[PDB]
Amino acid sequence: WTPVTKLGRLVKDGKVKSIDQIFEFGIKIKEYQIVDHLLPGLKEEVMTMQSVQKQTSAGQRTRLKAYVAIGDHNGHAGLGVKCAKEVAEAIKGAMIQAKLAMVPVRRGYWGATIGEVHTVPCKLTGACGSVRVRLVPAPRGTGIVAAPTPKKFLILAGIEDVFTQTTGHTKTLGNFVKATYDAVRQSYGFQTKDLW
Amino acid sequence: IAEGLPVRRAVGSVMRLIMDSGAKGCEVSISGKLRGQRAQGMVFKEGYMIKSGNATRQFYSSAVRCVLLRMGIIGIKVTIMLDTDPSGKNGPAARIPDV
Amino acid sequence: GRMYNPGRGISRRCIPYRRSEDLYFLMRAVSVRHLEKNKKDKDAKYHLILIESKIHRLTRYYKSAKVLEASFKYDA
Amino acid sequence: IELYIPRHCSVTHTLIAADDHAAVQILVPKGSVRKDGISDHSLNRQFQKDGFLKTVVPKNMMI
Amino acid sequence: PLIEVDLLNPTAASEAKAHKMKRLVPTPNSYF
Amino acid sequence: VRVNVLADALKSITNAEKQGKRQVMIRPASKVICEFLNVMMKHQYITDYTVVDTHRSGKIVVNLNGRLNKCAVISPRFNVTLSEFDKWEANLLPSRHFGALVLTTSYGILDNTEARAKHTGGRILGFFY
Amino acid sequence: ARGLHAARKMLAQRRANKWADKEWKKGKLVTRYKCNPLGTASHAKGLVQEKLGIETKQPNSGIRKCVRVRLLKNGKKITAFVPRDGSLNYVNENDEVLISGFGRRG
Amino acid sequence: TSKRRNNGRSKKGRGHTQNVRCSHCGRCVPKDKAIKRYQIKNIVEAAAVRDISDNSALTKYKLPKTYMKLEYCVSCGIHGRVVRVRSRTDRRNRL
RNA sequence: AAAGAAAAAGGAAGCAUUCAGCAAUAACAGGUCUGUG
RNA sequence: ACGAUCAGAUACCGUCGUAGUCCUAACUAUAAACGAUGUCAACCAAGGAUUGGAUGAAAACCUUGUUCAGAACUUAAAGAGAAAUCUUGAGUUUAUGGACUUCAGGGGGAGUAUGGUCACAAGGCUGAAACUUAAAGGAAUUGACGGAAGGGCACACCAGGAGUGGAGCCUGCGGCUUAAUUUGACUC
RNA sequence: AUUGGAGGGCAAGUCUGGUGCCAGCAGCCGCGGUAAUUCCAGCUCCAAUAGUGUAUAUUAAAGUUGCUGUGAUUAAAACGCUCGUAGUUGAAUUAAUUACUUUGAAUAAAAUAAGGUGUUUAAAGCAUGAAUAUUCAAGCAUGGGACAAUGC
RNA sequence: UUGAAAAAAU
Repeated sequence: WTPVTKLGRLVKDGKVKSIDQIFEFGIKIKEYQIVDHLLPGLKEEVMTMQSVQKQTSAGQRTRLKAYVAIGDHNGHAGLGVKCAKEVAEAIKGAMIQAKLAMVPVRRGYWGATIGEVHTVPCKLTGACGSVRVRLVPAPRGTGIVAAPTPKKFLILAGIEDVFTQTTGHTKTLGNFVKATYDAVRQSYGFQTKDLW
Repeated sequence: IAEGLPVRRAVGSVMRLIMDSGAKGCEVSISGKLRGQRAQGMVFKEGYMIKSGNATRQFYSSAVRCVLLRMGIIGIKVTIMLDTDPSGKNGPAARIPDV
Repeated sequence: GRMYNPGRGISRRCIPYRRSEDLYFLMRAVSVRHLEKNKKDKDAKYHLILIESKIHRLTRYYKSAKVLEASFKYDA
Repeated sequence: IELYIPRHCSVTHTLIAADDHAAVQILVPKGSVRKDGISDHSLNRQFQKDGFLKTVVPKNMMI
Repeated sequence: PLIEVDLLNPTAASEAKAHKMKRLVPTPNSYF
Repeated sequence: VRVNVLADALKSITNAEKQGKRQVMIRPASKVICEFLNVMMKHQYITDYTVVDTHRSGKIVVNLNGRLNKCAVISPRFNVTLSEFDKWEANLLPSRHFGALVLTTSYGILDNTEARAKHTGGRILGFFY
Repeated sequence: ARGLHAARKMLAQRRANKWADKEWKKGKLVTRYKCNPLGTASHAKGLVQEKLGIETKQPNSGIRKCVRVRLLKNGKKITAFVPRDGSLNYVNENDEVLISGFGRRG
Repeated sequence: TSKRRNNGRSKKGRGHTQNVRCSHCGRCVPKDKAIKRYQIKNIVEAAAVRDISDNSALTKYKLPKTYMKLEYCVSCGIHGRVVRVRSRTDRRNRL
């Protein structure tokens, strides 16, 4: 409601129909309400809660930082991080940033061109910090063979069969999901043969 | 609070109710043994609220309450920032009309 | 680059694009063995070891080319 | 099976990333390339091929 | 260099400035 | 010293495409270096090349168009049995429809797509995405 | 040492480099049969000699009731933790007591 | 890790430089690690330069100047206010 | 170029003219359960 | 060895002085022996400047162009890294394979014991275990602290006035006493 | 029909009596110094079920033994530097062995994955016997010589 | 110029 950006007006006035058109031309989603219209019924998921502390001359200003990841199971996913004093706003403020940080996830087959698309098209690794997560195409049988923390994310992104190998300090959930999210962020940047 | 509702919700509703009733700002303070044996205290605020000056006498609406719980006593203080309806303009204000 | 000193020169002759001893010259080892008069010249003693191994490197190769009979041995 | 057919850079013939915000699109009637000063010269190799420029880039640089 | 140039055919001026071994076809700088 | 002339050649091409260069120069040109480029030309990963005659194993100019992703050599050429192809495809290649190995066999230089059909094995030279 | 014909250096390197782990090396030194009071046994039978109480470490406080037990196979002395609350009374002097390790491996 | 890129000294291609003695505490410090300042001072200070000229047996005598080069170490180079502690991004200043 | 600083005259009053009340974010394991229905 | 300072000072400060500091001959072979960064090889963005040559103009030195070797430096919106930082790599690495050698496997025990060997000797090179313990450690953030620096402020001090501390007495506190000499507060 | 637990890893109590850094629980982080989510007890449900805790050893996790697959500025770790034998690795070029590679032959059963077969299913069993494929390392004969080692 | 120390755990 009441947009202020050029893209926000067109989506409100029903001039843009599909979200992928915005992604196709590199346009930047500057408002979260845009995602609330193009992709209704977005599943919500909050991976974990971390309390960060800043030491001051009087005490320790404890604040809560929330990581959430949203996206329908059809092939769209995002992740945002926000910290504030109150736990209620930390999830609420993470709703906006996760919506602003959605990226299109490309999926393909493993051995044969049989409907429908289930797994990643090729091998990608998330260029996170010390954590490096590698995604491998998987046959129709095995599900998401992954740790519980990225398994929650990969369900939202829509992938149903994948193989993962985790390297680094995986106990850090802040970088575990951001390694997978960065792995799926570049899914469309890898130029395969069919995209020539 | 006597009903057992959490401070994060029961106070928030009232603290929202005053907000849309034309009040510039509100201050709610809760202290006691709400969480554990060790005492705690939280102060909620919305909007604009000045604290120093004579205007704190002609613009405040304060009230102090104490609610006895199963474990101890909890103190509640509510201060409301009034608006221009209690006629009288604040110190710093220009509001220059334009022709 | 050079075998022993870490210097990397690329100066060369360039035979143009148209078609129209080394062992003996290293026996420098004799000239250094100057060593008798200056027995404390530890820098010439080290440089003589490099030259001695250079000759002991062409000897090992020239023998496999049958240029020198396998009885060749370098002694001062 | 494809969400969208991705764009392509007309200077280096490689795919345009989904979130490469430094990319442009010039209509006359990639991000990493722009941030090195090559976008000015690389376009000249591309403008002169279609003829919008006549004698700006020497013939020994046009590949 | 960053400014790519044609190297399969080099300019006559740029050939005479390069090192004699670094040309497309190394040629001597000597006469006679 | 120069141990593998193919190893230094492929890394030159891989680094050139990462910088968006239009053509790169490889000073030495062995038989396998020219043959390897022929395998990558059937897949249209490069347009064409040339072999300058310098009387000292002349240079090669490779014309590429932003298509080669990673061409690499493989450390001492392992004996790839025909039954062992599946071991290397699942590791060295990104997907079952994208990568292309390169092998050397007695019938000449061949890629994994065609060497399986010819029913032969041998050593392995490298790969390219 | 990547060369195709260098399969002796790589194997010799691993044989040399494998001796530096603190866990597998314990499985090849002859010390389990020599210095370990248990040896390779799951349980050790012994005899009670002394009742002792070890105070806990710095953060904690209190006295942990224990017994000094002399084995029947080696004769060595080992301090044993009496299991439960008030269970030091159940044990007596010169009686068969079973001793079997702890949670931490060995 | 490395507080300085050149490790405080100013030697790159040499493995040894002769020591010098600090002018304040007499502490053996390397030639490049030392703090070198060149002082030019008249023997007669400005408060007394005109006093000589009133009574000088010569006619056009120009008072000379003292030429001493002082080398300090870090311990009394900082203590002597010759140099000070600088900001992390202001350390690279070399003018 | 400026926020400003200083002298003198006038002015009842030219250091924010002088003296005062309210006086934020966060904290003490500060005192009072011997002030209280 | 005296003389200072200090509670002590067997040290920093001052004075004196054997070994040593110097050369020769023969030993010892360790250092923060450091760029804490092994050796050779291919690619590698922009820029100023320097040492030694070759080639032109300007007629040995000085200004300038091309190029080879060398010690370095500035920028990077790029590459890497956990970060500091690195770019003449610490880049071309989960998209993992250019060739070779050495070293390391949580912290102590401990470079200790025993064994072997070298040295006139001190010592060096090779060199574990028994046992003990949930941490040891690396780069950066905030705060606090500095007998660290820079910039400002306060009867904080300088120039002073009044004093208190000294005397008698009112009162409070500690102590002693008592059946009780009721108790909270203990630097600002 | 029991075992173990109900602070986190890991499912489960913001239930009531005592103990007051003492008894004690705790594989690890820890919980207890008078208001215990962990102790001794009373009530309840959490996982498994003829099963379940305990101690030791094997494997995976361990990309913490690393050919596939590690790190070496600062966390542990580049010999002080150079010379040098064994070893490893060695630039392009040609229109007799060995290695490599494709095939066969022969190759104990049991077993590994199974072809077939309603022991009522299944574990079983072979009541047509699957061609059953197996042989890593070696060895025998054979089509090819790109990459390779041997010197005229 | 001199300037040392602050019992263990919450």
